[PDB]
Amino acid sequence: KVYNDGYDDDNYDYIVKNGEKWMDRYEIDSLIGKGSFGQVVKAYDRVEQEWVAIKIIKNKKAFLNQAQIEVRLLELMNKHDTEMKYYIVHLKRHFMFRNHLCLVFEMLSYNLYDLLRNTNFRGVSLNLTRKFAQQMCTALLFLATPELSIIHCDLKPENILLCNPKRSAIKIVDFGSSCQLGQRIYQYIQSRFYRSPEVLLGMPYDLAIDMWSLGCILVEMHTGEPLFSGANEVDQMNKIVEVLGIPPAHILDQAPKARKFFEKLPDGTWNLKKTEYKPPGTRKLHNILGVETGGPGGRRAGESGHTVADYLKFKDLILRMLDYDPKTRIQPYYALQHSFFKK
Ligand SMILES: C#Cc1cc(/C=C2\SC(=S)NC2=O)ccc1OC
Repeated sequence: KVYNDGYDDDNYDYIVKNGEKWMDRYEIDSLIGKGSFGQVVKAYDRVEQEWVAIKIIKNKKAFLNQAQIEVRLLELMNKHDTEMKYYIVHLKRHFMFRNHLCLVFEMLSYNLYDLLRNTNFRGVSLNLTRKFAQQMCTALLFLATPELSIIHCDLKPENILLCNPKRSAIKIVDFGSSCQLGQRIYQYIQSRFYRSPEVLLGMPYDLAIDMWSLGCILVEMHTGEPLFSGANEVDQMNKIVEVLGIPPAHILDQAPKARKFFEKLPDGTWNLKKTEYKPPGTRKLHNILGVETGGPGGRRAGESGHTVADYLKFKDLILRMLDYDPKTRIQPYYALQHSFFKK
């Protein structure tokens, strides 16, 4: 059995060969990414005389249609004049090659997960996470443009990449799972660790879910570990409840999946269901961040920009991004006016 005249494997993925030359232009070096969508290769563009990342979408109608949505979103974002658009991965061009849709992006550096791994999961300076926080807040403000109204829908350290390994400039990549504001067509969305309470409770979701994701990411970038590392959605909700407490009754009364996690007592109030965790809201973020104990594991004791005053500004902003209420959860514009960013 051969697939696509021997160009494709059995999983519809194009068989990447180091040194192969496409259309007398792109020279493939190596595979730099993989997923259900297909693969990503480092290639040299002979025309522009620069390195590019080519996202080879696997030869399947389902995966091609998903990529077409991604291309439309990227091209729509590219059209906007604002210089906030330079916090989003730039799609240079897209073409069909041997029955594969190929998205040519600008070549970037390491993602923030590789960064966390370089630290052995002890996290980066509060000064660096502030630089990341402000760029991310600007990127989410850009996606918040009414004409775009884009929900990234899969924000995580892996999907945030450095432009340059010796600069702190970041770009959000992978809009392959993205939607624009609209009917709640999907419900199992976002990576588990960065999944908003809305999605967990199966309630309608807006652009605020990306802000929840950001809150979870920035704490992780400082401490080194995911704030909420759930083995399942029930474990996920319980780990959120440990830090933030029981979500307000007004939210859970409207929540279709409320009773997956909580039981409604005869007095109208909500408790957890038992099956292991701290009492609700007793794993204070004050302690996780180490506000008064020299930061995470006391590893930032005596470091410049790691004062109690600096940590309190950070904690205030993170608690505003992790507001259970998506309608009062802090929006990108207001997050950018926060004292955490005031020099
Ligand atoms: C490694 C890498 C890598 C990935 C991208 C972009 C992607 S990957 C994806 S899936 N969706 C995108 O938009 C862009 C540049 C890169 O070079 C480090």
